Amino acid sequence: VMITDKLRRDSEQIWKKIFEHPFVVQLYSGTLPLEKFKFYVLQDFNYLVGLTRALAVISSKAEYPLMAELIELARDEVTVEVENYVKLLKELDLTLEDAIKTEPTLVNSAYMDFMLATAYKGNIIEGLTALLPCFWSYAEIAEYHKDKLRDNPIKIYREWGKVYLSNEYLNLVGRLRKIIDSSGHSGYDRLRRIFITGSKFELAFWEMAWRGG
Amino acid sequence: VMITDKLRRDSEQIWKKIFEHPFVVQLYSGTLPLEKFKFYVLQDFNYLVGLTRALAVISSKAEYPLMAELIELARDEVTVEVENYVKLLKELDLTLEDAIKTEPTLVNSAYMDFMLATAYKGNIIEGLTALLPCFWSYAEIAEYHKDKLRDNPIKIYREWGKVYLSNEYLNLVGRLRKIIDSSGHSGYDRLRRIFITGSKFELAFWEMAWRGG
Amino acid sequence: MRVMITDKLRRDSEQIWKKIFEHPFVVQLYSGTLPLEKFKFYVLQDFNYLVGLTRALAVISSKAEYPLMAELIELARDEVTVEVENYVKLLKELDLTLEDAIKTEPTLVNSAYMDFMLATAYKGNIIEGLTALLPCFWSYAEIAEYHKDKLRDNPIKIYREWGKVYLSNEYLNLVGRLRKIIDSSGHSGYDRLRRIFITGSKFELAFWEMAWRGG
Amino acid sequence: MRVMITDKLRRDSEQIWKKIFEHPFVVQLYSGTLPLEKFKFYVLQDFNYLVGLTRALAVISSKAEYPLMAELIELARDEVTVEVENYVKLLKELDLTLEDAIKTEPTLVNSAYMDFMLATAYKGNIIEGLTALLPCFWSYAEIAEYHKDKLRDNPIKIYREWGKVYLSNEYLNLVGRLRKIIDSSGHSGYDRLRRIFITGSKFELAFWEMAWRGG
Repeated sequence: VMITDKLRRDSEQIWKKIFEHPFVVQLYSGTLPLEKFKFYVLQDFNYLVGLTRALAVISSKAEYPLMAELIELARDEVTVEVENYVKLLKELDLTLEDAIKTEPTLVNSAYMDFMLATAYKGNIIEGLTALLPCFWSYAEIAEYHKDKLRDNPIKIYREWGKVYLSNEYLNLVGRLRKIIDSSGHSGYDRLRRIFITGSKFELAFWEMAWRGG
Repeated sequence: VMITDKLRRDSEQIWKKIFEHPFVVQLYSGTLPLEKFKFYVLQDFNYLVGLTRALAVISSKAEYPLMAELIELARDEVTVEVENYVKLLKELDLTLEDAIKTEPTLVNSAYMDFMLATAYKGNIIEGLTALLPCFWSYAEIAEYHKDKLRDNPIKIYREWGKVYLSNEYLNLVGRLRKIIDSSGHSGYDRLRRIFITGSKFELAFWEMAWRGG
Repeated sequence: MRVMITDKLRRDSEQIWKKIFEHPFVVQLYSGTLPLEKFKFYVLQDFNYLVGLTRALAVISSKAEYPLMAELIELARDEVTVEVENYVKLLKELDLTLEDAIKTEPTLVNSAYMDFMLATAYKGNIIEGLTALLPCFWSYAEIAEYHKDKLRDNPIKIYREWGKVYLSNEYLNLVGRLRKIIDSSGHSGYDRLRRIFITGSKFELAFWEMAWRGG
Repeated sequence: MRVMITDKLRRDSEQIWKKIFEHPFVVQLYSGTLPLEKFKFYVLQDFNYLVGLTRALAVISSKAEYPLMAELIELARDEVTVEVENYVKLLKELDLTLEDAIKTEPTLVNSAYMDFMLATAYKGNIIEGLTALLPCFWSYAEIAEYHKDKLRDNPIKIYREWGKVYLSNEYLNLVGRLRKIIDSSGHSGYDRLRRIFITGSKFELAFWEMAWRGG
């Protein structure tokens, strides 16, 4: 049994809660009030930066060529993805400055600090595992609700969700999983706790997005 | 106006919430069910270790003699304080192993990762500021409730609370504040955000301790 | 009436930069007299440099505020992509492969210099981290400017291609930008910057020297 | 039938450790022939070493699991407390003050070695970090063991006091413990450990050399 499948198995109860979270459900169904979505999208700036910080630390510690592959990903987050994000902000009548000036919630800061902290104290696999719930759950969620997406009345939501269903996104999850699954068999327990914590943060992030605070 | 007094001022609404939190109030009054206290005390192990990790990082980056002073503090947490903690555990019919095997809540892990993460990306003053809510609020809380403490029927709670009223503890807070207050005038806003985040974590920690999860 | 921080860094390291400008390896590389064998030893030692520069930039980036962080990760990214590609093309002209580079044992000097970069990025703020990298970026441009004439007249094509990179406007503008960042910082804490910059400058000299010694 | 990891590290660095055991500075310090002036230059350069060893231990401890983290922070704490006190007493016997030490400019070799320690602690796991510190702790004990006889017969009291520290059971037990931690780790990844240990060993030799050169 591959490490990644084990992690998914041991965090099963939590992912079930992510899949059916009201924010997630309504976003994919199209019922989500645009304002709630805007609040979520503004909190995403901190998320994009945080993800980039943790990836920079992991790459700073990795062997070549992996460090090159990781740095490309970090670069894409604050480059290509920032452009897509600014483009999303436009559609919502918002600007990067609005995002930049948004105050991250405690959960937002906490989640990103958890990613950085794990990258700092842990080896390459531990750091990456702290980011897997993020990458993987976003793909699982869209797959889970794929049917509602086609029936979703809000063009902005359909465009947003289609990203996680794309082959490029899916290939990225595949790569991350592969790096982790091709590693040793020892220390699984540490990996399990890292993954679980990351999964709880995802659930908490969706919750704070819904509460608008 | 000194940096530290400013931080206290800008996080005033939060600290009011900490002072009157049910866990805090009942602990100091003596009405706290022993079980809730035991749950809290078991979560303290992760807190002691996390505090030590963050201090280690801050010292690794500081100039001598401050690095020496900070490492002594880190050393004391995992040595002298572990002994006092084990002694507290005894009084509660618990063992270090019980503490070591306790699973930290998401808030616990989050708080410690915030401390480490801030120590890692920030300069010496930013790292220390991430720890000030911790050190300072524990002293302010006991001062605030000092009157109930002498009227507290539970010996274990009185012993626990007396620590934060002692001259040794108070001197430590004084030192920490001094280091921070003798620093530049620039970057106050980053310090403010760090302090606020740390204060919200304190409130969250008391809340999770009360909820037992 | 106060000059800039980078003006002082150049000012305070003049003697060692002079030794760098006049180092046999450097002088011979730009004149075209360097024995092709010594250049290969140097190029080979460059892999570890390429990777090390990338590691340090990643750490500085991890601690920087946005948008500077993005500007820095882009530079780190280019070191290990665009530049690895160019490095491979250079290796080719010399009948060497990336494999040979990757397998090359870095001299003590090399390891040490890269460690100084990473260590400084880790313990200091971003200005201190970048200052640890300025001797690298800056001296390579100054060296080329210094031997500009000899280059435009160098018999060996590979050496010419190699050198021209540092005289380009893009490379010059990049170093300019790194200096702007350092110079727009606080007036205090100069002494720490000075020691960091001087250490980096010594490593640069040491690097040429070990490339000259072939060990 | 497989020897231990630290057995291999000693095995793979035999030639440079021999040069360390036979280095003039080392040989003369233990025989009692070293000119007191050279010892002072060395002791002076030790402050930066004392601080650097402490920084690297702090980073390793910050990443370690409990209780190893506590064992390591204690060692870091002793470096900057008990040992600074001993170092001050030594400085005194030599008519020097901590102030003189703190104000001493560390040679490039010194800075580099400390940076290698910190950089290794930062990028690698705890075993790799500790392995970067083993040549330090271990070689000092082996050197004393190696020149044991010369020491018990050294004319200069300060040198004798200085040397005896490394023959004590406590010091020997500490190195023993550091080796036990490294040896109870995984069988794989040895090559990384080897390069780290060999780098550290070269720095040790370089350190004596710069102490001998006085620059």
